[PDB]
Amino acid sequence: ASVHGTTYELLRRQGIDTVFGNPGSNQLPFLKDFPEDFRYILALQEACVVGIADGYAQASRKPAFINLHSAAGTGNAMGALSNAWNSHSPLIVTAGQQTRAMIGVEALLTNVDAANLPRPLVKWSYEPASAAEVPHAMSRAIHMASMAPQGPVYLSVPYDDWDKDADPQSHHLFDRHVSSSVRLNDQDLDILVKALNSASNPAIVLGPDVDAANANADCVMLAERLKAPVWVAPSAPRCPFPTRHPCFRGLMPAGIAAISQLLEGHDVVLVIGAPVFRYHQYDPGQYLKPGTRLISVTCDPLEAARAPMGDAIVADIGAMASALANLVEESSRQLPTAAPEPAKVDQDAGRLHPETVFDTLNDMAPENAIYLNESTSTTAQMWQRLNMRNPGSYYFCAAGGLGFALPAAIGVQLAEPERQVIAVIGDGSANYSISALWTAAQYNIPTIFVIMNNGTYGALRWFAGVLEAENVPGLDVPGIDFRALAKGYGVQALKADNLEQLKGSLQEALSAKGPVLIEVSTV
Amino acid sequence: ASVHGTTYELLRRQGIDTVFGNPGSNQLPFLKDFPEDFRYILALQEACVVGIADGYAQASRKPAFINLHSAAGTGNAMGALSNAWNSHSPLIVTAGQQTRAMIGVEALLTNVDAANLPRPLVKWSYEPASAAEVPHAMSRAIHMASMAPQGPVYLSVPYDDWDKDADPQSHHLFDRHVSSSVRLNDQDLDILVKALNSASNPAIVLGPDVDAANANADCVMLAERLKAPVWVAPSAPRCPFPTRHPCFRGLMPAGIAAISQLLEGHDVVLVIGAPVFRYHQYDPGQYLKPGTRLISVTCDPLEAARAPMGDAIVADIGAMASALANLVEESSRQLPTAAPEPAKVDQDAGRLHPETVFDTLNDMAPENAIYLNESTSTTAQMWQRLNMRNPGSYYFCAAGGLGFALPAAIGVQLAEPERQVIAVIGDGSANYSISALWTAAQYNIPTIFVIMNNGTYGALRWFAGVLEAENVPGLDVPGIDFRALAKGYGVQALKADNLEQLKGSLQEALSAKGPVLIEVSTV
Amino acid sequence: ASVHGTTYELLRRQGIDTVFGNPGSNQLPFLKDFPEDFRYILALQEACVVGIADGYAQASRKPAFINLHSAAGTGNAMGALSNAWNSHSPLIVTAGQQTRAMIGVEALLTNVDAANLPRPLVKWSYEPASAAEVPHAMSRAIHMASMAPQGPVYLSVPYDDWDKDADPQSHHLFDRHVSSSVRLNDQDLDILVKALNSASNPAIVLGPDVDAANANADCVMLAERLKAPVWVAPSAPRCPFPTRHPCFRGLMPAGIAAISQLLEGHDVVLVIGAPVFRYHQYDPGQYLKPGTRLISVTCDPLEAARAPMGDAIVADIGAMASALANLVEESSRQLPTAAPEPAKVDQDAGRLHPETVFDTLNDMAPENAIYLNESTSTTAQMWQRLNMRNPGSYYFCAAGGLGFALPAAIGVQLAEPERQVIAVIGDGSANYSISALWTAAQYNIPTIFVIMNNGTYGALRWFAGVLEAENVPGLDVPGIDFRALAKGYGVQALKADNLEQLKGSLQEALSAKGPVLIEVSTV
Ligand SMILES: Cc1ncc(Cn2c(C)c(CCOP(=O)(O)OP(=O)(O)O)sc2=O)c(N)n1
Ligand SMILES: Cc1ncc(Cn2c(C)c(CCOP(=O)(O)OP(=O)(O)O)sc2=O)c(N)n1
Ligand SMILES: Cc1ncc(Cn2c(C)c(CCOP(=O)(O)OP(=O)(O)O)sc2=O)c(N)n1
Ligand SMILES: [Ca+2]
Ligand SMILES: [Ca+2]
Ligand SMILES: [Ca+2]
Ligand SMILES: [Ca+2]
Ligand SMILES: [Ca+2]
Ligand SMILES: [Ca+2]
Ligand SMILES: [Ca+2]
Ligand SMILES: [Ca+2]
Ligand SMILES: [Ca+2]
Ligand SMILES: [Mg+2]
Ligand SMILES: [Mg+2]
Repeated sequence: ASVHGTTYELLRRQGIDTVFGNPGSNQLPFLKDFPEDFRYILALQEACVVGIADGYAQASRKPAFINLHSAAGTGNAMGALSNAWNSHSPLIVTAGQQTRAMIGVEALLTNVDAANLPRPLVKWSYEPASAAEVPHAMSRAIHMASMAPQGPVYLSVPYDDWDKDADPQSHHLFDRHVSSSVRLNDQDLDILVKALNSASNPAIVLGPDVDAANANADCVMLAERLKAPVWVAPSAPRCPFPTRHPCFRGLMPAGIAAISQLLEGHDVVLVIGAPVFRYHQYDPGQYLKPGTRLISVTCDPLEAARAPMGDAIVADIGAMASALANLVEESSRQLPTAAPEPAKVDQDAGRLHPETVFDTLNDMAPENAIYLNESTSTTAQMWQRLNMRNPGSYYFCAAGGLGFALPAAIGVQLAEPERQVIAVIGDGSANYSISALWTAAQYNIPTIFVIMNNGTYGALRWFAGVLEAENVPGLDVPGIDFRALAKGYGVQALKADNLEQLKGSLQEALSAKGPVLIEVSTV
Repeated sequence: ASVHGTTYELLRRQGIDTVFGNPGSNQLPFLKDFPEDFRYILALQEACVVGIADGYAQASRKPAFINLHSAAGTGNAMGALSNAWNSHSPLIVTAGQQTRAMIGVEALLTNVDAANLPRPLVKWSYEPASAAEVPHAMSRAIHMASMAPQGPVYLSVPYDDWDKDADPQSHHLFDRHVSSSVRLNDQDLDILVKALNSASNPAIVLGPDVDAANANADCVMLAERLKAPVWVAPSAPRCPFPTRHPCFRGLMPAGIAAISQLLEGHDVVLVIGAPVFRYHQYDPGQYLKPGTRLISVTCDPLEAARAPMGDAIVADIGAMASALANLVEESSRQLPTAAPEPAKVDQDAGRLHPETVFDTLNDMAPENAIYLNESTSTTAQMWQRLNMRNPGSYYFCAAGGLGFALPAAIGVQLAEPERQVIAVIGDGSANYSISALWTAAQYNIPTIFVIMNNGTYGALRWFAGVLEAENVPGLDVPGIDFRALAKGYGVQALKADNLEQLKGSLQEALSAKGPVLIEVSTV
Repeated sequence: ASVHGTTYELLRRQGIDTVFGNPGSNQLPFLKDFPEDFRYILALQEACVVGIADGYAQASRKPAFINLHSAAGTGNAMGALSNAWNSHSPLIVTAGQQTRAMIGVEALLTNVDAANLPRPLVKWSYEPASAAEVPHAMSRAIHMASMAPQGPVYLSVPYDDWDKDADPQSHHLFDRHVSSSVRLNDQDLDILVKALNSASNPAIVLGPDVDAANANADCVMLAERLKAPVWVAPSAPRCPFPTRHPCFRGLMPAGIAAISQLLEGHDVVLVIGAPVFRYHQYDPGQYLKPGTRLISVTCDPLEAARAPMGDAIVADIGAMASALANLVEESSRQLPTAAPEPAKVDQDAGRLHPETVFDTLNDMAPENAIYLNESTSTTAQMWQRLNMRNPGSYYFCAAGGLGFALPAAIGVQLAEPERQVIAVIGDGSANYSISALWTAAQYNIPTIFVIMNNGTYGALRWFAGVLEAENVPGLDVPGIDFRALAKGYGVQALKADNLEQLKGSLQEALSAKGPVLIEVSTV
C-alpha cells in the first residue's frame, strides 16, 4: 500500500470522513484519488477553513481534519488557531510541504522550519523524517488533538511522500483506542464530595469544557442536589447550562474584584471546566474574599497550574461531572429562585437597540437554535436575553480573536443540520472572515447571519471612553454594504432598518432553504 | 517624558510617520493622543494591514510600521509575513499585549509566549522586560528591519507600558544612523571585475533586491558594458530591469534543468540580488552545465549559504551594482539584440484570453504604471506582454502566498501617488484579502483592480493535469460576483465580458478619481 | 558516491581536517572509515569537546568541526555554546541522530525536535529531510558558521543517512567560495574619514572581533595616525592591541557611568569590533557625556541594533580596519604617552598575591606566550601586568561561562604549537571542565595550567560584600587537591605555596615536554 492509501484508511478507521481545506500544489498528491467516502469542504481563505472546521469540531464533539498550503496557508490560519487553542478544539491541521528533494534549496512553497510556524498555538507540531513515517505521525496527530485537554495539532508533509510505499506494520495504527476518560480516585473523590455536602452556601461556576463534554445535564443535577447558584465563567466560549433553569445566574464579569465580590459569602465555590479565571478588564482587588474556598476541576494542567487561588483536580470533565452529580447528597436547603426576565428596552420606529434584536431572536427562533456571538459590545445583553435550554447552543471566539463566528457558524450548521444556526456578528467583526459566506452558498449550509451594523468598533469606542483616551484613530468602519457582500458570495440578503423589517426579515430567513444574511441597522 | 512620547519621537526621528493598523484594546494606550503629524491607515483584517504596509515599504524603499492586536491579530497576518520574509520587506510589526499585571493568569487577550508566535518569519522578535526598555526595543526593531538583508521584525508591548516614565537616556536613540551600505574590498572586487572582463560569453541574472535597492539603472550600465543578456531570476517578486531593453531576456523558468540548459554556453553567470535559485516545479537535472561558472552577489547570508553552486559575495546590492557598473571594461562584443514582440493571440468577440488583457493594458496604461500580479496561471504571458521601463513597476507574492497583491496594490499606490497602479488578480486570489478594498475606498487611494475571472484555480487545474492527478476536489470557485464585492466595500465596479467592454472599462477606470474594480471574463 | 564519502570530500575541500568529538552509536556510521588525512581529537565530556574546538577556531581564525552524541551530548555542550555565541566563534556542531526508521517511536537516543535544542545559541540549526540532502546541509553549516558575524551552527544527522547514495550534483558544493569581506562604500567611508581627521580629541575602543580578524596591526597604525588613546571594550574576550604600546589604556570598566566618565572630553569615539557595550555591573548614569559622539564599526547586525547610542556601520572588521588605517591623515598632535608600569605589591614568604603571580608570569614567559583567563576576581590585575605584544595572546570566556579556559587552552595550544599557552584558572573555575586535562595528556599538547587556589568563589564573595548580602550559601570550595586531579588525568603536577616555589615550578613547566599543572596557593 502507498502512504496515501494507508493514511486515508487510518483517518477512516479513526472516524474522520471530512477534509476542510484550501488546496495548493504541495497538497495535490494528497488530494488526488480523493476517496469517495470522504467529503471535501472548500473555503476561500485559511482563516475561514479553520474557523469552519473549528465550529464543526466543537459542535460535533470530535476531531476535525484540515489541509492547508505550506507556510502561507498555515499563516493565514494562525488567528483562527489562537481561538482553537483557548477552546480546546480538537483540530488536526495538516499542511503540504515541498518535495524532499527541493527543501534544502528553499524552493518556492517550502515551509521553512515548519514545525515551529504554528507554535505556541498547538499541542504538538511535527514534520516526519521519512515518507513511511507519515501514517504514524498522522496517528500521533489524531490522538494528540483528541486526548484531554483537547486542542489543535500540526503536521507538515512533503508532497513526494504520499506515493511512496507504506510500512505494512502501519496496520497496527488503524484501530488504536486511546482514552483520557478519567476521574479522581475514590478516596480523594469522597473527600471532595464530603466538602461539597458540608458547604453551607456553595456556588458552582461552569466553563466551556462542560459543554464540550456534554456534561451540561450532569451539572444541572449537581446544582439541583447542592441547591447551588450557577454562574458561567467569564469570557465564555460556550454555554454550559440552561439559561432559564432556576439556579442559573448568568455570565460572570471578567474582573478580579467583580468576581470576588460576586462570590463573597459562598463558603465553597466549585469551578468545573473553566480556567480560573479568564479575566479581561483590569479590575484589581482580591482574588477571593475571606471565607471563600475555591475548588477547580479542569481538563488542562496549564489551567490548574496558573490559577492564582484554590485547589485543583486535573481530570476529564465528563467523567468528573457524572461522578459528582451521582454522589453528592440532596441538600435540604431551598432551590434557588430563577432570575427574572430582563427589561424591555424602549424602542421607537427607527434603528434597533441590540436588546430589541436579541428579544426578537428569542421570540422567533426555534427552541433548539444555536447562536454564535461576535457582536462584541452586546455580549452581556445577549446572555441575558436568549433562552438556551439545550447543550451546544452558544459559541464565542475563545481567544477574543475576530473572524471566528462567521465561518464557525457554517461548521456548526454542518454539524447540526436539524438545528437552526443564527450568528450575531458586528459590522466590524464580519469583515475578518467575510469570504466564508461563499462556502455556505456553495454547499447550501443554511446558516442565518445577523449583521449588527452600528458603523463602529463599538466595544473599542466604549473602552476608549472608560480610559478617557482622546484622539484614538481607526475606530469607525463606515461605508460597508453587507447585502452587496452577501450577493457577492451568493447568499440571499435582507435588510432590517426598524423592528417591523427585522421581524419580516427573520420570518423570511427562518423559512428559507439556504443561508441568509440580514443587515440590521443598530443604534 | 512617557514611554508613549519617547517612542513616537523615536519613530519620527527615524523617518516613520504612518501607522498601518487594525485597532484593539491592548493598543489603545499606544494609539491615544495619536500625534497630529502621523497618519493612521486602517484595514479591516490583519492580512490586509500587513499587505498594505508591505506594498508601501517595497515601493517607498523604507521601513513601514504596523500595529496589531495581540496573538489573534498577529496570527491573522502570518501568511502576509511569509511573503514579506521572502521579499526582504522592512516591516516593523508591533502587537499590543495585556497589562503586565494580567499576563501571568493568561487573561483574555494575552499573547502567550509572544516572541515565538511569528517565528520563523521574522529577523528578530521580542517582548521587553520593562516599560522603560520599550523605546530601546523599538530602536532595535527599526534597525533590525532596515539593515541588509531587510525583513520583518516583531515587538510585543504590554499596554500598561506606554504611560510609564521613560529613561531620559533614551534620547541617544533618536538620531542613530546605522549603515549596511557595504561592498567587497578593493582587492577582491578587482579580482571579480577581471573575471567579468575576461568572460567570453557572460550572462547576468537579476533578482528582487536589485529593484529594492534601485540598482536597476546601474545593472543596465553593467549589462551594456559587458554586452550581456539579462534574465530575471525565477519566481520573481519584483522587476529589476527594463523589459524592452535590448539585453532583456525575460523571466527564467523555475526549474533546475531548465535553468542550466538556459545558461549552457555562458562561461560566467553573474547573479545579483536573487537567491540561487527560487525554483518551484520539480525539474531534476544539473545545477549548471560543464563550462558555466556562477558568481552570486546577495544581500543575505542565508541565500549565500544555501546556493547549491557558485561563489558568493554577501554585500549591499546598491553599493555592489554601482561599483561593478563603473569598474568593468566596455566589451568589444556586439550588444545583444532585443527580443521580438510577442504574438497576438486570436481573439473572438467572447471571453478574453489573458494575452489579450495584458496586450490591452500595455496599450492603454501610462508608461509609468505599476503592475501587481496575483493571476497565477498567466505569469509567463504577463512578463512577455508588459513594457515596464521604470524601476518599481512589478510586484508578485514573494513566497507564493495569495492575498498579497490586492492589499499591496493599495500600499504601492499610497507610496506612488503619481504612478497608476494596476493589480491583475485571479478570481481565486481575490478572495484571500478581499476586505482590503475598503481601505482604498475610505482613503480614496485610486488603485485599479483587474479581476481575471475564469471560475477556477487554474494554475492548480493545470498542475493536476501535468500530474495526471484524477479526482482532485476543491479546484473550482464558481458563483462569485466581484462587482457586488466591490460595491460592498465602496469601490466603483465595472465588468468586461469581451474586448470592446475591456477597452471601455479601462478607459473609464484610467480617468476615474478613485479606486476601480473591473471584473474580466477570461477563458 | 555515498553521503559519507561526499561529505568528507566537502569538508576537506573547504579546509576542514580535524574532528573534535566524543563518540556515540548514532555517530558510528559517520566515524567509520575515518579518512587517513583527518585527525580526531577525543575529549571526555562535550563541554570539553566544544571548548577545545572553540580555542582551536579562535586561535586558527578558521572554522572548527565538532561531532557529538544526540540530545544529551549536545546538551552537555550548551554552556560552551553560550561562550562561542558571544565570541563569534565559527563552530560547526554536528550531532548524531537515530535512524530515520526509529525517530517516530522516539527510540532511545532520538534527539527530539533536534533543531530547537541549541537555540538561541546558534546562527542556524537544522536537520535534513533526506539523506541525499546531508552534503548540502553540511555546506550551509560551513558557510553559515564562516560568514560575518561568525558563530556556531548546528546540524543533526540520522545515522542511516551516511551509507546512502549521494546526489552526484553535490560536486558543485566542494569548491564554493563565499565572501563577506566587505567595507563601507567609498562616499560614506570618505565622510567617516573626514570626521576622524576633524576630531580634536579622538579615542578608539577595540573589541574581540579585531583580534579575530587579525586587524590588530592596522588598528595600531590607525591609533598612531590619529594620535588617539586606545581602550579595550569591557568584558574582553580577546586582546586586540599591544598592551605596552604608548596609546594603550587598558580594559574599560564594565559599567555605564564609568565608561561615559572615561570618554568625557573625547569628541569622537571610534569603536571597532565590539558590542556597544558589554557592561556587567549595574552602574547607572549617562551612556555618553555631552560632547561625545560615538561611531561603531561592528561585524554583527545584532550589535549595531542594540547599541543604546551612536552611529554604526556593519561590515567586516579586517576590511574596515585596513581601509581606515590607510586613509586617515597623520595628525599633528603629540602621540599619547605610555601607561606606567603597575606597582609591585608587597609579598612575604607565604601565600601568593595574584599580582605576584602575574608579574612572575610576565617575567618568565616567552614574549609570544598566549594567556587564558578564568580567574574571575583577578582580571583587572592580569590586564595590567601582562605585556602581550602579539595578536592572539589572550582569551576569556566571552559569555562569562566558566568551563571555557581549561579546554580552550588545549585547543589554542593545538592551533599554535610554537607559542606557549598559559591558562590562569581559579580553583572554582577549574572544576567545570576538569576532564579536558586528559586530552592534553593523551595528545601531548603542552599547555601550562596555573590554578589560582584561594579556596573560594572570590568574585562572588566580593560581590556579596558590595551588596552587603548576608547569609549567602555556597561560596566556598575547600578540599580540592589539584595535583591529584592532574595525576588522575595523566598531567604532570607541581605546587607553589610561596614565590620561591612559583619560580621553581614555572621554570620546570616552561621546559617540560608535555602539559603541566601548577597549583598555586593564593591569598
Ligand atoms: C483579530 C482581531 N483583531 C482586532 C481585535 C480588536 N477588537 C475589535 C476590532 C473589536 C470591535 C468589533 O466591532 P464589531 O462592530 O464587530 O462589534 P461592536 O460594534 O459591538 O464592538 S472588539 C476587539 O477586541 C480582535 N479582537 N481580533
Ligand atoms: C495562501 C495560499 N493558499 C493557497 C495557495 C495555493 N494556490 C492556489 C489556490 C492557486 C490558484 C489561484 O487561482 P487564481 O484564480 O487566482 O488564478 P489562476 O486561475 O490564474 O490560477 S495558485 C496557488 O499556489 C497559495 N499559493 N496561497
Ligand atoms: C557556568 C557558570 N556557572 C557559574 C558562574 C558564576 N560565577 C562563579 C561561580 C564565579 C567564581 C569563580 O571562582 P574562581 O575560584 O574560578 O575565581 P575567583 O576566586 O578569582 O573568583 S565568577 C562567576 O560568574 C559562571 N560564571 N559560569
Ligand atoms: Ca419575549
Ligand atoms: Ca452531526
Ligand atoms: Ca460595530
Ligand atoms: Ca500593442
Ligand atoms: Ca512616496
Ligand atoms: Ca482563476
Ligand atoms: Ca617585571
Ligand atoms: Ca596552526
Ligand atoms: Ca577562587
Ligand atoms: Mg511561531
Ligand atoms: Mg533550545
